[PDB]
Amino acid sequence: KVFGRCELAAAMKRHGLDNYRGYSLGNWVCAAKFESNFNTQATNRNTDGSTDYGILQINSRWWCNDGRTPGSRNLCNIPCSALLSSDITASVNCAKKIVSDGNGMNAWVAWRNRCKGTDVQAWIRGCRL
Ligand SMILES: [Cl-]
Ligand SMILES: [Cl-]
Ligand code: NA
Ligand code: NA
Repeated sequence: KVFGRCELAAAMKRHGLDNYRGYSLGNWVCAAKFESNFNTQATNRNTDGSTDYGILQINSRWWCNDGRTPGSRNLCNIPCSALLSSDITASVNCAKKIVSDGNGMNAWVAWRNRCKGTDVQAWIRGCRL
């Protein structure tokens, strides 16, 4: 599923991400835009052999099991394919674990490089929330 901007903001809000660990909703929407272009089915392979999955591009070296990343942890205890569902629940629950691990949203390279320090509230402007 490819979400609309306000549709995803609403779904993320209902799943408890607004101000989760101090990150306002616009941060999460901005990160999803530049990680996946709002497409739950997005995958990208990394140089080290791991793969990134879903709307928030969660990596198989640490967070999910895809059966082909040797020596990986499955810290969210989920198959990586579950992160590609039109239902974002599994991506949201795993992202909450990631953002709590010490580095905040800096774990998402596109957030650091394209969202951090910008007017992220613009990503939810106009939405009925
Ligand atoms: Cl915001
Ligand atoms: Cl980047
Ligand atoms: Na929308
Ligand atoms: Na893994």
